[PDB]
Amino acid sequence: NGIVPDAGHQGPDVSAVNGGTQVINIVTPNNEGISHNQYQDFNVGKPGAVLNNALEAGQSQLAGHLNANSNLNGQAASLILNEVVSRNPSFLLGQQEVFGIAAEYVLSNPNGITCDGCGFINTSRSSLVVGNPLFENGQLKGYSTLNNTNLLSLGKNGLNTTGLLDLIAPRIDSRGKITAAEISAFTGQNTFSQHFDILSSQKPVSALDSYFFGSMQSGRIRIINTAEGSGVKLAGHHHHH
Amino acid sequence: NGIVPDAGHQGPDVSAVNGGTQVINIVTPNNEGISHNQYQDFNVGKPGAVLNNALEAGQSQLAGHLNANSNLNGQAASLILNEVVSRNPSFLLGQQEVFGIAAEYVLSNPNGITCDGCGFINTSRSSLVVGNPLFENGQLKGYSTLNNTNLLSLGKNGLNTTGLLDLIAPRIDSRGKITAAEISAFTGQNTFSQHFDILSSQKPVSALDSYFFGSMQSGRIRIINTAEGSGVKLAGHHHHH
Repeated sequence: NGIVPDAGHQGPDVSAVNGGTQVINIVTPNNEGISHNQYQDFNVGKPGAVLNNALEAGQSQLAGHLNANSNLNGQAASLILNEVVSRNPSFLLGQQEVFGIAAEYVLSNPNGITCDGCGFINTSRSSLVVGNPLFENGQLKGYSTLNNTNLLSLGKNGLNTTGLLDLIAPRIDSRGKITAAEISAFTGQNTFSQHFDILSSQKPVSALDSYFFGSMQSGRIRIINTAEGSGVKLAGHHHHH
Repeated sequence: NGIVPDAGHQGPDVSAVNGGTQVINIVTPNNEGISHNQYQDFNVGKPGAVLNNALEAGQSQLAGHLNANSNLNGQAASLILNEVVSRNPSFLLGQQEVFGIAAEYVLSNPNGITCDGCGFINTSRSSLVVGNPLFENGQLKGYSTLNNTNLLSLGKNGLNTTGLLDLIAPRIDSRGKITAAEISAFTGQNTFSQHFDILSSQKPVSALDSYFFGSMQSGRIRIINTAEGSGVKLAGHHHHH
């Protein structure tokens, strides 16, 4: 049970199929088109996980044949926002697939996210946010990495997608191959709009250097570290003191 | 004599001061505001080099007190374009300073450029182009890295500027600290506008991977490798076969 939904009204239904692949019947999208799913734990194992955004039965790459998601009510999600609300970090050790209608994907976990052999299938854009979503008056206003020093770690088995990729965290430590249509890595302690415009930045109490080793295969790479006194280190497979 | 001007009408006057610092009295700017300087050799040693864009005498950081550049005729250059027209590559082992009116700076050398401890003082933007400028009807139309596999190398002593920085080459191999207001690295075999818009791209005969080791300290980093079958490698201090 790597994925454990919150017991409240934004907790989706989660089950597993043979091999261990988890299937998430995401919650009904709201008027903004956002399926806002809340979790006590969000972790993906080697067998992967499927987010069911399908209006009709069909074939999932990771799970096989699947039924439509009856939570949808005729309208698929535009954005699938997965928010870890507890203090548990997330480990993504396999692929995640949006089954059905392609959508944007966000995973927010201010406690940390580790990817190692992860990836995103049938997503137009996938964003990993070591931070929290910001809501005001019931609407998604953006995201915050303020007052946070936790890591977005990417391990030696890398991260693959053919959609856009955002890596949003106080700091990043990447050691593998990242493939995406475009890679945007925005680091430091920031507030963001829902589009990942940087709206404000804090000076951190201590340095927030990000480290990249491995490779990047993409059409465009953009890296912005807003933290004063910090930078982007391109090191080898180890970074010793 | 690291810097040797072309004998023709776009060859500037070059001399040296005590310590070996070279001083270039750049050619009169044309109607586009471009001082287009052509060289048989362009190399900067540890003592550095000064591009004289001054309308009045004053104090250069690298060379001391200097006279105004009498080639200017009351109008300073907006862009100082330094074009190596021979087959000799360029080695930049010290700082380059635009003395006088701040300007944009370009060095084009399709044979290769190596920076090691180089930097750019009093430049709003500095661009290192392992390629050629393109002229049509007497005007600067842009730049080309087509049909070229030469390197832009940045050594362990790095490259520093407080202005914008463009690194434009078939491939880049960087091993030091790059500091700039923004870093834009556009690699592959491309044509560019005068603003470094990518206008076209070729598929190279063989892979053109770029390698970065060291660090980047900047407000924004953008990397675009247009070469199919190639990528951006973040390796350690060596990249062994």
